[PDB]
Amino acid sequence: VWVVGMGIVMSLIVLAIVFGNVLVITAIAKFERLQTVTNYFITSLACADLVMGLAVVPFGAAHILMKMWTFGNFWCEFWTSIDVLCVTASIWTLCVIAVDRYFAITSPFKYQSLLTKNKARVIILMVWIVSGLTSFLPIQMHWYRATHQEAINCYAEETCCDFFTNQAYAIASSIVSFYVPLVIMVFVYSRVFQEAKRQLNIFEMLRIDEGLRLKIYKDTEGYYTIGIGHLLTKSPSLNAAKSELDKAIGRNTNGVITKDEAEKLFNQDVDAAVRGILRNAKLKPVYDSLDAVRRAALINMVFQMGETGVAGFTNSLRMLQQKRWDEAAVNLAKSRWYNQTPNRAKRVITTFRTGTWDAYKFCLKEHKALKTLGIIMGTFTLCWLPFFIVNIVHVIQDNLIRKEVYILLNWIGYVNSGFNPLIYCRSPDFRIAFQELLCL
Ligand SMILES: CC(C)CCC[C@@H](C)[C@H]1CC[C@H]2[C@@H]3CC=C4C[C@@H](O)CC[C@]4(C)[C@H]3CC[C@]12C
Ligand SMILES: C=CCc1ccccc1OC[C@@H](O)CNC(C)C
Repeated sequence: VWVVGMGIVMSLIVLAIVFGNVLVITAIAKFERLQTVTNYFITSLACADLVMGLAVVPFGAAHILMKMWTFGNFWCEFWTSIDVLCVTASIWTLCVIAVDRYFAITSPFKYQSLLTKNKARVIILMVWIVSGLTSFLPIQMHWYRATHQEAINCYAEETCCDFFTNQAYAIASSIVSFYVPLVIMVFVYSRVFQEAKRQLNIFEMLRIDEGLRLKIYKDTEGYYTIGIGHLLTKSPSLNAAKSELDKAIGRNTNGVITKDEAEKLFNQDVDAAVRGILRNAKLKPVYDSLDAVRRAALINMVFQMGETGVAGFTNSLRMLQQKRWDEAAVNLAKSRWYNQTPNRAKRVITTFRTGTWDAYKFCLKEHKALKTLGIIMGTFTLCWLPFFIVNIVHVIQDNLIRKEVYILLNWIGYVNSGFNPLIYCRSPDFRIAFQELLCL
């Protein structure tokens, strides 16, 4: 009766992997906005999962339920070679993603890959050619084969497909195929998360706090705004707001502006906020006493409220100058501004308290993209590392291997081929593609 329940659960795992990855591949294959360098590697990853879901996981399920191998010794060696290829290719692709994200964040381009689609295609094809060679040749040439009697009996028997390996292979294949790219991926992507946080500036901080709209909108007070929190007029007239817009840009806008035009106004307003601080006798000394991070928090306040407005916080500024952060924070919380925009205020106040970008952590869309890619990496590790740790331990220790524990932990890694599509539901671009392909 256990076999029935086990059979259903296993069928749904197969179905969840297949449609899940087919959906992801179809989304990148058809939607123009999703044909990026990062998404080409995501396709390489989704292919390995689809291959795992169609050629590995179904035959694995059959081996458990029938308690025997009914496909012969040739498909057994081939099946094992494909499985290892899928794991090796999946982790090497995740390592490439990490290295590519590093080179991007360390470049002036910041979020765009330095690789071209042609180069990325070659990188992907080289990963599969190398992973194919490292995974098929030691299995086909029988370099993996153990010398103990129980293994030889399993090799000769056409109804035995128990992955018996010699200690050397179980160490060599594990290091080259998994541990080496994992160590590099974890070490490199921790630096990408570091650079994203360290390279956070006032412009990024304000694009988070104010947002971006190329259409005229009303703020909390009700004043007409455009771009990144650029107030057009205090007048309650759309024509009055459109006139000030046409005058500022220097063309017939009709209430709509370009991304290039939005950045133009933004660089002007930020520049005006910094200029205003230096001409203000009450803000200029506070600006000098502050560090790089806390200067942005003061520029942020002058951007939102204005030179005169911020200069009104005589008590708060005094303690910012005296470097008494926690004390300044209470007086900043005890204000009209904190009540008006509490989410934005809390962030700026935390910046003044901590002196770090911790409040603006993964708030930018480009930063959320790094988090999404970081989740994909982290899950793969949590799913495969227990199998690989218990694998390398039962090589040195020799005992406590079991079949029950080995297959179970291998299936923890198998279930991962169905998780990646669910994690892509974080990206709005993928979400928009999925609902279109599913007609919702
Ligand atoms: C089991 C073995 C024999 C089959 C392996 C499947 C191979 C053919 C698949 C898996 C991953 C695939 C790649 C995934 C990513 C891309 C990006 C896309 O923009 C062009 C094609 C390209 C470069 C694919 C080519 C074919 C590919 C290398
Ligand atoms: C020899 C250790 C296992 C191994 C090493 C390197 C790369 C992949 C590896 O194995 C992944 C497993 O999914 C294999 N599963 C068997 C075929 C049931």
